[PDB]
Amino acid sequence: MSFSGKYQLQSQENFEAFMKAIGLPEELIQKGKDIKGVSEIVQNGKHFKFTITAGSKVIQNEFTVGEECELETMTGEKVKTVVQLEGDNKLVTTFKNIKSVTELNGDIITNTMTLGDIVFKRISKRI
Repeated sequence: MSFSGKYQLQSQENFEAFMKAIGLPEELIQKGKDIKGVSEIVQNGKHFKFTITAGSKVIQNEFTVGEECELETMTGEKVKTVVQLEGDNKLVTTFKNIKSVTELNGDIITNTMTLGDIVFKRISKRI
């Protein structure tokens, strides 16, 4: 299943709480909370390049599924982990007490990051 494309953020939930619990500066949280930008996925076989607009920052990350990767987090911190496919439409990984699920259903990509009882959910639509 092709994940490739550009996706417009439509709605999200718990941006503020989630950014607070990972330690993002309050200034950046205020500036970033209502920015609904475009994120992009470039897939090539098992390799993925993610360019993610989140608040006032754009972060680039890549990985090959199944292989270990180094990911840059929102605070800038770097973490070792691995990303796996769960089925044909779901990308799942974990780091820094966070479980992340990225599911693509047609033109809608749902991203759910759970940290404690905070569920940071982002819904985006293919453009």
